[PDB]
Amino acid sequence: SMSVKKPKRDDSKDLALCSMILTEMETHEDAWPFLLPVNLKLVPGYKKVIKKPMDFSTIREKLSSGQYPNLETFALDVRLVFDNCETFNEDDSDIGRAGHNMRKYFEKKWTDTFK
Repeated sequence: SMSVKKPKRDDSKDLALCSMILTEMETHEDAWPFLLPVNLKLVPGYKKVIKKPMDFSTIREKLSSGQYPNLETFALDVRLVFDNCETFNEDDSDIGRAGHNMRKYFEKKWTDTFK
Protein backbone atom coordinates (compact mmCIF):
# COMPACT_ATOMS: atom_id res chain seq x y z
CA SER A 1 0.00 0.00 0.00
CA MET A 2 1.10 3.69 0.21
CA SER A 3 4.69 3.87 1.57
CA VAL A 4 4.58 0.02 2.24
CA LYS A 5 6.50 -2.06 -0.25
CA LYS A 6 7.60 -5.68 -0.48
CA PRO A 7 11.36 -6.10 -1.03
CA LYS A 8 12.44 -5.08 -4.64
CA ARG A 9 12.98 -8.29 -6.82
CA ASP A 10 15.88 -7.50 -9.24
CA ASP A 11 14.27 -7.25 -12.71
CA SER A 12 17.27 -5.59 -14.46
CA LYS A 13 18.22 -8.76 -16.37
CA ASP A 14 14.68 -9.79 -17.37
CA LEU A 15 14.96 -8.28 -20.90
CA ALA A 16 18.15 -10.16 -21.66
CA LEU A 17 16.92 -13.37 -20.12
CA CYS A 18 13.54 -13.34 -22.06
CA SER A 19 15.65 -12.71 -25.26
CA MET A 20 17.74 -15.79 -24.52
CA ILE A 21 14.67 -17.92 -23.87
CA LEU A 22 13.10 -16.67 -27.11
CA THR A 23 16.39 -17.52 -29.02
CA GLU A 24 16.19 -21.03 -27.70
CA MET A 25 12.51 -21.33 -28.75
CA GLU A 26 13.41 -19.93 -32.19
CA THR A 27 16.14 -22.54 -32.72
CA HIS A 28 14.17 -25.60 -31.52
CA GLU A 29 13.50 -28.00 -34.40
CA ASP A 30 9.76 -27.95 -33.74
CA ALA A 31 9.55 -24.12 -33.86
CA TRP A 32 8.65 -24.08 -37.61
CA PRO A 33 4.85 -23.66 -37.21
CA PHE A 34 5.50 -20.64 -34.93
CA LEU A 35 8.35 -18.64 -36.53
CA LEU A 36 6.17 -16.31 -38.61
CA PRO A 37 2.62 -14.99 -38.56
CA VAL A 38 -0.03 -17.39 -39.92
CA ASN A 39 -0.87 -16.14 -43.42
CA LEU A 40 -4.45 -14.87 -43.01
CA LYS A 41 -5.04 -14.74 -46.75
CA LEU A 42 -4.02 -18.36 -47.23
CA VAL A 43 -5.34 -20.23 -44.19
CA PRO A 44 -9.10 -20.48 -44.25
CA GLY A 45 -10.76 -19.90 -40.92
CA TYR A 46 -7.75 -18.41 -39.06
CA LYS A 47 -8.70 -14.80 -39.23
CA LYS A 48 -12.18 -15.30 -37.80
CA VAL A 49 -11.43 -17.99 -35.30
CA ILE A 50 -8.15 -16.75 -33.75
CA LYS A 51 -8.92 -13.42 -32.22
CA LYS A 52 -5.32 -12.58 -31.21
CA PRO A 53 -2.73 -14.16 -33.52
CA MET A 54 0.78 -14.39 -32.13
CA ASP A 55 4.08 -15.85 -33.38
CA PHE A 56 7.79 -15.82 -32.38
CA SER A 57 8.78 -13.09 -34.90
CA THR A 58 6.06 -10.78 -33.57
CA ILE A 59 7.17 -11.48 -29.96
CA ARG A 60 10.76 -10.80 -31.04
CA GLU A 61 9.83 -7.40 -32.52
CA LYS A 62 7.69 -6.50 -29.46
CA LEU A 63 10.60 -7.45 -27.17
CA SER A 64 13.18 -5.50 -29.16
CA SER A 65 11.07 -2.32 -29.22
CA GLY A 66 10.05 -2.11 -25.50
CA GLN A 67 6.54 -3.21 -25.92
CA TYR A 68 6.60 -5.67 -22.96
CA PRO A 69 6.16 -3.80 -19.69
CA ASN A 70 7.31 -6.76 -17.62
CA LEU A 71 8.28 -10.45 -17.88
CA GLU A 72 4.63 -11.62 -17.25
CA THR A 73 3.35 -9.85 -20.40
CA PHE A 74 6.13 -11.65 -22.34
CA ALA A 75 5.03 -15.09 -20.97
CA LEU A 76 1.40 -14.28 -21.83
CA ASP A 77 2.31 -13.77 -25.57
CA VAL A 78 4.45 -16.97 -25.63
CA ARG A 79 1.50 -18.94 -24.06
CA LEU A 80 -0.91 -17.28 -26.54
CA VAL A 81 1.13 -18.83 -29.42
CA PHE A 82 0.45 -22.30 -27.94
CA ASP A 83 -3.13 -21.65 -26.98
CA ASN A 84 -3.87 -20.48 -30.49
CA CYS A 85 -2.17 -23.59 -31.84
CA GLU A 86 -4.35 -25.87 -29.64
CA THR A 87 -7.47 -23.95 -30.71
CA PHE A 88 -6.84 -24.57 -34.41
CA ASN A 89 -4.93 -27.86 -34.70
CA GLU A 90 -5.79 -31.41 -33.74
CA ASP A 91 -3.52 -32.87 -30.98
CA ASP A 92 -2.72 -35.78 -33.34
CA SER A 93 -1.13 -33.65 -36.14
CA ASP A 94 2.44 -32.58 -36.68
CA ILE A 95 1.57 -28.97 -35.75
CA GLY A 96 -0.57 -30.02 -32.77
CA ARG A 97 2.30 -32.11 -31.39
CA ALA A 98 4.76 -29.32 -32.12
CA GLY A 99 2.69 -26.98 -29.99
CA HIS A 100 2.58 -29.27 -27.03
CA ASN A 101 6.36 -29.93 -27.27
CA MET A 102 7.19 -26.19 -27.47
CA ARG A 103 4.93 -25.25 -24.57
CA LYS A 104 6.65 -27.90 -22.41
CA TYR A 105 10.05 -26.68 -23.50
CA PHE A 106 9.08 -23.06 -22.74
CA GLU A 107 7.57 -23.74 -19.32
CA LYS A 108 10.68 -25.53 -18.11
CA LYS A 109 13.00 -22.74 -19.29
CA TRP A 110 10.65 -20.25 -17.67
CA THR A 111 10.70 -22.03 -14.24
CA ASP A 112 14.45 -22.64 -14.35
CA THR A 113 15.35 -19.09 -15.35
CA PHE A 114 13.00 -17.21 -12.95
CA LYS A 115 11.43 -19.56 -10.23
